[PDB]
Amino acid sequence: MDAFQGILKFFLNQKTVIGYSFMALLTVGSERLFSVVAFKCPCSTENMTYGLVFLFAPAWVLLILGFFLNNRSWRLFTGCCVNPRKIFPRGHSCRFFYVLGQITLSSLVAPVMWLSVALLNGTFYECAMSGTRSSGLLELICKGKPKECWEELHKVSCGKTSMLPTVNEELKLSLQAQSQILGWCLICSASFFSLLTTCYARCRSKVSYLQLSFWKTYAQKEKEQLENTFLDYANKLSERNLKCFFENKRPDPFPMPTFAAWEAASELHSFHQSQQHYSTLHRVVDNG
Amino acid sequence: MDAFQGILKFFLNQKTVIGYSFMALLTVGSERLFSVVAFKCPCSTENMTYGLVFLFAPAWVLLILGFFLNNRSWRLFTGCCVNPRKIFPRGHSCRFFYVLGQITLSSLVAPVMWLSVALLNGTFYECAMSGTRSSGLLELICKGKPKECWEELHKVSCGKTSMLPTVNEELKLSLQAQSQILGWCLICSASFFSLLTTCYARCRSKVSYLQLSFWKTYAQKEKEQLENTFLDYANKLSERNLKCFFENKRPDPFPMPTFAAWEAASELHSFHQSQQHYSTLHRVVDNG
Amino acid sequence: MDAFQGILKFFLNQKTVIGYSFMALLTVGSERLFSVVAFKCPCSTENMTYGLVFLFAPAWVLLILGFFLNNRSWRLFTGCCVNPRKIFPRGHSCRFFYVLGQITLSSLVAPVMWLSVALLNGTFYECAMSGTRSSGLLELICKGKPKECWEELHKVSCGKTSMLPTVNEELKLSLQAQSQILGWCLICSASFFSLLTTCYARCRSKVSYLQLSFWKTYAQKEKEQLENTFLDYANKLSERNLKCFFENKRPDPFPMPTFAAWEAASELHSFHQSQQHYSTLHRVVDNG
Amino acid sequence: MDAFQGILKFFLNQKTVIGYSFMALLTVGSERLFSVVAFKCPCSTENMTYGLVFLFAPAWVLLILGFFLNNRSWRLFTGCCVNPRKIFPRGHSCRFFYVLGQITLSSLVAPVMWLSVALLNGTFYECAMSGTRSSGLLELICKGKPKECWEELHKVSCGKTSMLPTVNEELKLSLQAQSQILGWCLICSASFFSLLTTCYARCRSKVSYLQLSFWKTYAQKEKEQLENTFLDYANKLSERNLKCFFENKRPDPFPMPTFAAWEAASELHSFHQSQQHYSTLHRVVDNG
Repeated sequence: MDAFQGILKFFLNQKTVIGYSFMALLTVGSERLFSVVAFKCPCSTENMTYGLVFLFAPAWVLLILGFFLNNRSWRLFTGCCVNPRKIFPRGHSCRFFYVLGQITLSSLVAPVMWLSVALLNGTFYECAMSGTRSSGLLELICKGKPKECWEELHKVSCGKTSMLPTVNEELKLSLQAQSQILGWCLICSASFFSLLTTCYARCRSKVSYLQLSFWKTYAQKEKEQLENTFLDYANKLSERNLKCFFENKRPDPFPMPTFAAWEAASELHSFHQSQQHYSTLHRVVDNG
Repeated sequence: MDAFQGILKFFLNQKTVIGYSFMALLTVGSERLFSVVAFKCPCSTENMTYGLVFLFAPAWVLLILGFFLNNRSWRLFTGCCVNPRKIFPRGHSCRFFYVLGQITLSSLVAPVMWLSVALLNGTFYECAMSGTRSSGLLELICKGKPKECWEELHKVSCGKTSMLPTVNEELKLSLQAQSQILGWCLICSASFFSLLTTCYARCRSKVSYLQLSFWKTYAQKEKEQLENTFLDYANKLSERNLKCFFENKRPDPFPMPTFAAWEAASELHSFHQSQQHYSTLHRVVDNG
Repeated sequence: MDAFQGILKFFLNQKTVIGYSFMALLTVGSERLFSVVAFKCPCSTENMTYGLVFLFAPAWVLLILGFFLNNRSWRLFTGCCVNPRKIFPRGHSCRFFYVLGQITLSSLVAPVMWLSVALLNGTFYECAMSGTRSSGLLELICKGKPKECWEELHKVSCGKTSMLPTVNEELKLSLQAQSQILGWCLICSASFFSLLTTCYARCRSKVSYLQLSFWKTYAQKEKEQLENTFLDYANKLSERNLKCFFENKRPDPFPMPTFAAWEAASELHSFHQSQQHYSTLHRVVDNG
Repeated sequence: MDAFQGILKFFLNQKTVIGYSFMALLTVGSERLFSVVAFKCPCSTENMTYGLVFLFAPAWVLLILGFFLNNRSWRLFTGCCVNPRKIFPRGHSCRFFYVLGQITLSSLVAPVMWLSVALLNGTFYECAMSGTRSSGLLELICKGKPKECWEELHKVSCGKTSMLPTVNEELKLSLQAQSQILGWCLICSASFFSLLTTCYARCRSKVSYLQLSFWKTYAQKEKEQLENTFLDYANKLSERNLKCFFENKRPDPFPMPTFAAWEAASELHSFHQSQQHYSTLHRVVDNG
């Protein structure tokens, strides 16, 4: 009765680590569906373009999908060209780049998680590195191999190469291991950069830990109370407009906030410790 | 009791991304039914027409089906020839093309999702590119092949070609990889164009984010309250007409809105920030 | 309790697209039962008649079945020869052809859906095109074939033809692909004609979108209220007639509408915007 | 609770098309039991009689079974020889043939549905057409066959014929396809005749669509109210007769309708628009 409610406190408080763990399980299961069912490397001069598109084109699609599902990217830009100075204010002219950096860094998580699982399953790199045709990086792969390594390297994936197939089986192990080292150098350097920018944003905060915990509680249910006020004032307005249409009556006046009050409550909020307001709707009510 | 109600808030708020994800799962499962069960490429001079019809004719059918299921295409055109100046108003003469651009762009989503899954499963392009018979684009496919590649290329799908079947197996890999590169160039450029026009429509909006959130709440249940008023005034009218038919009585008068009020409430709505009305039914009640 | 009621709103509002999707699933499953279990092509001079009857005779039966199940075809014709001028009125003498065009076009949907699934499964066309015996259209099928293609083409379905069975297997692929191109040319041109006549009927309507939505709500439950009035006046009439038969009594009079009022309420309804009546029963009550 | 009641309206309104679809499913499943388990063609001079009895004798039995289960054939004939002029009235002397045509045409549906499924499964026609022994119709089957087709055709079903069994396998395909063409010519011409006589009976009706819908509602529950009056007056009569037998009492009189009133209420009903009566029991109560 209340024991199951006691463990739903544990699955709602740690909700930012279940969401990032369900994103990793979807990225792993989607890469194994592309490499098994759809990917089959040719053995042509189009090896470089074919393997480098299966690596970077699903990363470009996941980046654009992060801009659609980000709710604070639409709060920033909706109605921008009416007056752009409400997004570029006079006191804090560089807060627009701080907010825009947060949308960009938050939507760069699922692209990086794609590039790491695709490099730890080294089939896309093996196809792309075969057709390299470069002066450097070709002596490193073919070091103690016969002389037909510099011409027929791009056929090592499909088989069907006349250079003694115990040599072909160890050229597919030297390329499958170069990709898995790059897959760990990307996980290790993106985890360190992610902690270094989160720790810098908290160390440079204007409030301490206890006031920031109240600020997050207020902003969470200013959103819930705003959905119930919109849903209450729109039932009273639609009931008024329908009775005066069918009965041909003149309506009683309906008081709504003006246009200057709607646009002032939609600005960008920056904290000031002299007068502590926790939203921009809190600020226009207290100041008038 | 209320825990399952708490997660139906999560499956009703994100309803525009479950609908677009269920459309992609139906398009993938329908392309695998056509390519496995029905598609079998001939090896004739009709290769070009056969493969290019299985690509573009299910895209033409899905485009017409998007015009039928679009509710705002019927609100725009019903009763057009009575007076066309209610669709071409005097102040905003170019809003008719802005609305018509929204029906066209919204119904172009399922055609593009068909053309991408059909190109990532490269059977329709392999049949169509075989019978090309062009001066260009035929030297690119047959580069280091024997001289019977320029005459018997259209038989490479069915087998039964006398050009050493290790050469036929790598002409089917060079065409199956050219189609999968075009399948990713279409997903990447349609995702970028879809974000560029949505961001331009929000940046050029007349209202800010908070007033647009109230406008969407009002328009959603002006539709629910209109279905309950129509259902209430049609029960009272059918009860009146049936008692005066069987009993041979003369009826009491039933007040309804006139024809000039029905047609004025069906016009096209454009926001004005001087007098803020949230529908065209709100405007004819307040103005008279 | 009310959550399942909330999704039955979604399965009752979109009821005209579940009915047309269940008709397509029955037509596909019925064509696979005829082509697998019953159809087996002979190899005689009766190839043309045998395959062209399995194509067009189930389309003729589905057209006649659409006239039986159309409720508005019986409302138009019942009691026609009593006075034909109630179906050919004086003001609108061409509305009879507009209504008769709607019964004909609505019952032509299941014949066209039969002819498309039968042509996309190319067994009926392969049997019928084999026995063509025409000067044209026989050189197009036999282009680079031996000279026994002009005489023994009608045996290519059954096998047992002495023209090198790798040639017989590619004459069955050139005919199975000509039928699937015609199956897509019929789906594409019937979808475009279906949208062009629906859009012309809405653009030429006498009322706008909002008045047409009330008109459909009234006509739906004038039918429900008429079934409850007939069921109420027939219980009171059968109770009266049975008590005066067994007890040998004389009955009290039972007031019913006259014959001139029954026939005037059964005419064909055309909207007029000067006096807006939503049925022909609404018109004879208000006018007398 | 009421949702399942809402769909039983759909399975009771369309009750005349579920009954005709369950008759077709029983006729198909009964023909496959006769042709698989019981039918085995001899190869004698009795081929013509054996196959033509399995075709027409189950059609004769299904026709007689339609006269037993027709309730309006017993209402017409019961008590005929008491006075035949109540079935041959003076004003409408040709209504007796119109009613008798309705019993005959309604009971001719299951015979025609037997003859069509038996001809679409061409085993009964193949046995019967083999032993034809006619001057015509024997040159059409044996056109380009050896000379032992005119003498040993009746053995082609059982096998065991010395005319090169690739010729016997294509004489069994030319007869199995002649029967399936006749099976579609019977379905197509009986569907067209069934619509042509129903449309002529409705176009020549005395009442319009709305008065005919009330007439069908009254006749349906004059039958239900008559079963409850018979069941109520027979409980009161059997209680009276049993108390006066065991107690040796004299009974109180029980008023019943006379013999002239029982026979007048059992006549044949024809509508008159001058005095509109909806049954013959309605007419003898109002007229006396």
